Amino acid sequence: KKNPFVANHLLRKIEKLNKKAEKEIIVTWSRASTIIPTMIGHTIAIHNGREHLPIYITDRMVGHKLGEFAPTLNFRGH
Amino acid sequence: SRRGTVEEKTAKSDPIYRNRLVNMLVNRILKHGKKSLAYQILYRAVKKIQQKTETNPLSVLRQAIRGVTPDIAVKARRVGGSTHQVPIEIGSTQGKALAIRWLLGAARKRPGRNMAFKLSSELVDAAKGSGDAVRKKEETHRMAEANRAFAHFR
Amino acid sequence: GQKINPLGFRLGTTQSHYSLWFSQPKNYAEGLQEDQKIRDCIKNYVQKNTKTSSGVEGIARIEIQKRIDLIQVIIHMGFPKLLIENRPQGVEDLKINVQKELNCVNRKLNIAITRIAKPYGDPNILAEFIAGQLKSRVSFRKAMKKAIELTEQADTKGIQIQIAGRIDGKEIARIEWIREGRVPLQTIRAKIDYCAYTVRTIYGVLGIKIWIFMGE
Amino acid sequence: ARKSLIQREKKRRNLEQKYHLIRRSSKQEIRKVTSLSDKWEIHGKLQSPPRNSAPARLHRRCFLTGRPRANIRDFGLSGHILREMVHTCLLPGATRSSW
Amino acid sequence: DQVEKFRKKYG
Amino acid sequence: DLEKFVKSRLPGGFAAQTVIGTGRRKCAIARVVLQEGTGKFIINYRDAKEYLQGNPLWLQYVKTPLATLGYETNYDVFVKAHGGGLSGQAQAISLGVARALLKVSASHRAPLKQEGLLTRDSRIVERKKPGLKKARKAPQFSKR
Amino acid sequence: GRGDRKTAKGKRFNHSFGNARPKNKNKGRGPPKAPIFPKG
Amino acid sequence: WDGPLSSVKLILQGRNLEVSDNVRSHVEDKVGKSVAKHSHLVREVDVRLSARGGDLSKGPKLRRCEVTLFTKRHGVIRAEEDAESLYSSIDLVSSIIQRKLRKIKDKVSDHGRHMK
Amino acid sequence: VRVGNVEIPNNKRVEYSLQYIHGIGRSRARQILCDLTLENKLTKELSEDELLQVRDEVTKYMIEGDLRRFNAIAIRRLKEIQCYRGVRHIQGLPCRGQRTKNNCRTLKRG
Amino acid sequence: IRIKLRSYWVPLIEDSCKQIMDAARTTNAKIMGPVPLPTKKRIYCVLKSPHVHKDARFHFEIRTHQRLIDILYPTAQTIDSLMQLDLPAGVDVEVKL
RNA sequence: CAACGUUGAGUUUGGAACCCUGAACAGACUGCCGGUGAUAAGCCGGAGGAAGGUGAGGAUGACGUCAAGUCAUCAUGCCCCUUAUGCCCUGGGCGACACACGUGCUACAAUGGCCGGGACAAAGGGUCGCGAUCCCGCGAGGGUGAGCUAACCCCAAAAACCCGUCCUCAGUUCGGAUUGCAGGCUGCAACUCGCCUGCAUGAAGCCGGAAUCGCUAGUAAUCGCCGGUCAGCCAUACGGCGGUGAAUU
Ligand SMILES: [Mg+2]
Ligand SMILES: [Mg+2]
Ligand SMILES: [Mg+2]
Ligand SMILES: [Mg+2]
Ligand SMILES: [Mg+2]
Ligand SMILES: [Mg+2]
Ligand SMILES: [Mg+2]
Ligand SMILES: [Mg+2]
Ligand SMILES: [Mg+2]
Ligand SMILES: [Mg+2]
Ligand SMILES: [Mg+2]
Ligand SMILES: [Mg+2]
Ligand SMILES: [Mg+2]
Ligand SMILES: [Mg+2]
Ligand SMILES: [Mg+2]
Ligand SMILES: [Mg+2]
Ligand SMILES: [Mg+2]
Ligand SMILES: [Mg+2]
Ligand SMILES: [Mg+2]
Ligand SMILES: [Mg+2]
Ligand SMILES: [Mg+2]
Ligand SMILES: [Mg+2]
Ligand SMILES: [Mg+2]
Ligand SMILES: [Mg+2]
Ligand SMILES: [Mg+2]
Ligand SMILES: [Mg+2]
Ligand SMILES: [Mg+2]
Ligand SMILES: [Mg+2]
Ligand SMILES: [Mg+2]
Repeated sequence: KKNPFVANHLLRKIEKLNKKAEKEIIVTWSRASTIIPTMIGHTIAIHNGREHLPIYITDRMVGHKLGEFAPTLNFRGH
Repeated sequence: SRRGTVEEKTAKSDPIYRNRLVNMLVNRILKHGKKSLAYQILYRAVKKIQQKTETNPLSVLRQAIRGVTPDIAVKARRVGGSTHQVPIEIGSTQGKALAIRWLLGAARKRPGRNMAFKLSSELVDAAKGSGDAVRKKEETHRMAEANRAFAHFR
Repeated sequence: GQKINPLGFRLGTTQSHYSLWFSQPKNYAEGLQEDQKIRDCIKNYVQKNTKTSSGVEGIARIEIQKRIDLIQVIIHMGFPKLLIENRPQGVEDLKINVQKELNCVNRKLNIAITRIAKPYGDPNILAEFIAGQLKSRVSFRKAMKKAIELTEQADTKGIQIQIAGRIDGKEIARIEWIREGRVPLQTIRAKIDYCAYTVRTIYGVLGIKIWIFMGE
Repeated sequence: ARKSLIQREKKRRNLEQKYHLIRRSSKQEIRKVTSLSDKWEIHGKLQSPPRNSAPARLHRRCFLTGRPRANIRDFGLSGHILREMVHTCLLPGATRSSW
Repeated sequence: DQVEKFRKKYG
Repeated sequence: DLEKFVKSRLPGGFAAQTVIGTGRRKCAIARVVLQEGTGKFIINYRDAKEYLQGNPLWLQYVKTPLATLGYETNYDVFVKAHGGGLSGQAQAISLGVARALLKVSASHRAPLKQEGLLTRDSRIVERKKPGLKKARKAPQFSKR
Repeated sequence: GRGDRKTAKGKRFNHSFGNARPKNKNKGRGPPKAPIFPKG
Repeated sequence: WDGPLSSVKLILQGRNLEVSDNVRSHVEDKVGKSVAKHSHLVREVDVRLSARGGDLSKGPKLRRCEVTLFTKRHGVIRAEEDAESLYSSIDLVSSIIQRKLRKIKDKVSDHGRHMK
Repeated sequence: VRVGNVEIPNNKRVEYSLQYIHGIGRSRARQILCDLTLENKLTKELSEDELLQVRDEVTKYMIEGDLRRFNAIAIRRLKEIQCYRGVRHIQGLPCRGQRTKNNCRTLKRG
Repeated sequence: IRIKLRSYWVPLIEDSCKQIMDAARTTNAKIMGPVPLPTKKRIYCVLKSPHVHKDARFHFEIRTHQRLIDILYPTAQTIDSLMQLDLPAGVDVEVKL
């Protein structure tokens, strides 16, 4: 009843890579945009602020955002 | 208070019974300035005390307070490097204060259901000389008299 | 302790305002902005055109009154021998620039210059004077005393002068001040003229505050 | 503050002027017109104009200094300069007020 | 099912 | 019903009538019309006990200016009020009544001054002062 | 309780007028607490 | 640091400086001596270190230590020291604390016959 | 009465008794009671006819077992997902964007 | 015709009112008086210092006073006598017709 | 103020007699009387008076102290960087988390909590704005859009309080943390990190050790309402406003 969200550039990239039927890594900064069904099985590398982190997309992911899967904070221990 | 002393404030009267006394009690029972509620509590207390006994509650006030009024207490003095409990005698206003207070405290600690009921119960017990508010005063007297030797102004 | 700018302390009592206009709260910001732009311009212009011809230019203050039609700038000034005598009289030469700045739509501008008769009974002027003498590396004692002299021979009831900074280029800063006559700062009924000025020397900045008391 | 900040602000004002009516237009377009898979594309129009074009991006700074905090709107001045000016009587109608 | 769950909301 | 008793008893609005008094205390203002006969307390088109809730206190403030006199069955009081709370409105009623009474007969003076019903209670709310929690209340404070 | 966003109080404190604390007399409150039948 | 002082809070704060292990230990020692003997009264020990001069700022190389004590009954024991080395500074603060402390113990804990 | 979903409302008003099922708060309570069944009394004073209706209605709303496994599979899923909230659940740190520097104590007691 | 004066300082506004009222009293038109409207008064508080101290505050207001002037019957001479008027630079006038 | 009738009212009458608004003016000065006091300043009392001894609050802060705070509001001596210590952008970060220290809010219940029905404020803000009415939603909200540049219209529901009905002692109809589900709004964008709603969840916690803080009257306590910042907000904060209203020297 209101649109979900995804970055334009991201959307059309996924369009092209879907049509040409190859699995290529996608470096993206959109830490907001939702994972819509038509991207599943792709590998997307999301910006953690320094590095891109490769994530494999799955059936489960859909309905969340991208940034849930790239932890921004480096913490192990006191 | 180092300089100024205190002027006297108009002693009011309770609306129904036109007493200085009852008015004193409703002011000390008061919390969060709801006078509206405090009057209700005090009057349903007069109603439970006229319920249980056929004696005039106006008088049961005089007995409840005459019962708990301490004529003496102690005070801690620093005398010659020695800390004494010196049994200072109490003024009348202070007596009535103390009284209503121990009454109210012993009334707030009761096991019962309402505040009206509690207050009534303790008014009944204090008028009979049968309760904590009285016991408290007798303790203050016990611990005054043991220390009777330290009042040099005797 | 801190005092209050004794100006701001009598406001709507013994002292007027300077900007005399009104505006609806929304426009108020814009209007404020506008005053600032012209006060800036008119300060600059005169500074450069008089200090080129080498004189002491008291610009004592600037009153601005906005009316729906015409906005009027009244310059209180101590010696307009440097603004009038020049061929393009300050009136026109400024009228043009100031009218460039504010706008010309629904607003046309008028400039009027007023001669403040006793220049040393005005703090602002006096302070600029001491500023000149100190910029000239005269010792501050002399400066202070000359100022006191000029003023008291210029008709004044009381004056308090304060100079703060690295005085005489000495490495540790300090505060020197002189009271003369009678300066009530706490009496609201007292007509008090204060002013604050800043000075740029080889050794850094120097503050001057001047208080002047004109009676009750 | 930094002159560069003030400049950032100015260029923002300019861009927002340029794209203003376009914003209102695409906005009423996405508000009023249904079809989710259409609203994809009109949201694709939305995301095109520069980020420095959104009203949300603007920030008021005191027009005299430019300090980013503490600006009361009526004057467009920061607290401090506002105080000074109230003492030199440049604010018409300002009075140290005690109620 | 999170794909169909997503398509029931939007479609 | 009571609106017609008030209206029919009083044609001239609240201003015209000979005997009127005005209470004000805190933010409450009350205008008071005094009349002769029976005794009825109508405040803002409702009853005394209806409005003031029958908090014995407030009622007693209202009736107190006539108990120094004993005119309880001799006068009829119609007042309008606004502002503040009912306690204050009551106090106000009290005062305006007293002023009305001094308007009818001046002989009342000495009782009313001995009771102290004639004075404007000046005590009002104090403003909140910067750095403080409310009025005189200072925030919880650590010596360290 | 003042920290309960499920109550008239709590809503009033949180400045959210919502199901419990309705804007007008025509906005639906929670399902009714009306029936009790004491007779005696 | 001490167990008999376990009831005491040792709070050690560099203001402009970085705190080492030798400063740690040294603080525990010198404050340890002062506090250990009067431990029944003592409550919280607040030590701040401030460095200045040399390469940091203008003026001599000053290192300045401030300590503060609190006792169960008496509040406010304040001591301020300026010196060359952190170590020196600390030694000084200890010298002062000791004195003020035993002045308090002296006052109240003497059964002083104070008649008046 | 017991049979309401293996649990025991005891000797109270019906609503506040119904609530003791994990799965019923205030809303479902007074809705079921004052809308569908229509009667309000004590618990043991419930006539058989009423009690039956009650059981049959409450049976169509989720309950302790089914809810518990419902939310548990929720949480589990999130944990499998390796998303943020999952990470937080697994670690035992608060997920609703509440600060960790000071007060977590409720969730940190675990 | 009704005129709403609004201005900051008082003397200015009632002298201005006085001009209007006398210049309309002269031209023989009836006036419903210079009716005072409630003074609208705005408060701002600010931090005294540039840094730190949160407690030193400064209170300043802006008071705005409103006068109302009801002229009953709009003669040609009345409208002109009041359209001519010289009202000081610190007052605002609104004309509702 | 009254009237006509209406819940939309009118601008529809009269009154200026109450109230209110805001401008001018008067009033309080130990001024009068008595008692005290060297006569003196004054101090205890009494009258009148709305107010009586700075009537009550506010702004007001001397010479100076702390080489107090601030070169990150602004200004500036000198020093230093100048294909970088300057500048543009998107992501991060200032929101981490074994802990410790300080300020607050809510609580631990019948002086109470829930529900239903009634009553009384103040002062504010509001044309890119506040938004009545009606309609859809359990609900945030959505659609509609009068009226208002504000003593006119709106935010707007004042809440404690009261009259009734339930619980009358429980870890409960106390208390509401935490978490899941499903939503709403702002805004290109709500995952890190917004706020709000509906259903569910129902932790601690039975008045708190040593110690310690605020307060002398419209004060404490207790109850809500507004504002500034502001697209939205972390506001329980800050600045204000009134409601109820103590004890003690
Ligand atoms: Mg003495
Ligand atoms: Mg000074
Ligand atoms: Mg700069
Ligand atoms: Mg912003
Ligand atoms: Mg006030
Ligand atoms: Mg208050
Ligand atoms: Mg504070
Ligand atoms: Mg507050
Ligand atoms: Mg509850
Ligand atoms: Mg909130
Ligand atoms: Mg809501
Ligand atoms: Mg509806
Ligand atoms: Mg009329
Ligand atoms: Mg007297
Ligand atoms: Mg005074
Ligand atoms: Mg220093
Ligand atoms: Mg520093
Ligand atoms: Mg610099
Ligand atoms: Mg850098
Ligand atoms: Mg960035
Ligand atoms: Mg921070
Ligand atoms: Mg973070
Ligand atoms: Mg808080
Ligand atoms: Mg606002
Ligand atoms: Mg709406
Ligand atoms: Mg427990
Ligand atoms: Mg209990
Ligand atoms: Mg204290
Ligand atoms: Mg806001």
